[PDB]
Amino acid sequence: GVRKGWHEHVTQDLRSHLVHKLVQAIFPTPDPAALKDRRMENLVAYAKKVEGDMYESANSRDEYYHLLAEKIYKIQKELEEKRRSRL
Amino acid sequence: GSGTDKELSDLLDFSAMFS
Repeated sequence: GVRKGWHEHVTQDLRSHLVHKLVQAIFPTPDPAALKDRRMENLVAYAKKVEGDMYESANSRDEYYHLLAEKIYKIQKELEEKRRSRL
Repeated sequence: GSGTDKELSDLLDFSAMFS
């Protein structure tokens, strides 16, 4: 019947741009060798599972843009703690 | 729905090792 003003500004392509931000959090810097790494295989599928969970969290394209920052933000700084996990 | 993330820590560990 009806639905939130969701699709208004998410679009199919424009939405793909946001998905990359989720993957950049775990790996901001470029890594041509990572693409060959089996670990990367999980990165894609992983983001695909969470992204769907991140998108739904928003009842509007606006909220979706905010929650996205928190995820990438927390994960962005979290990378620092992971480095000291072995020193 | 969801729970604790295990691979999430392994994914970051990969990038954490290199630059």
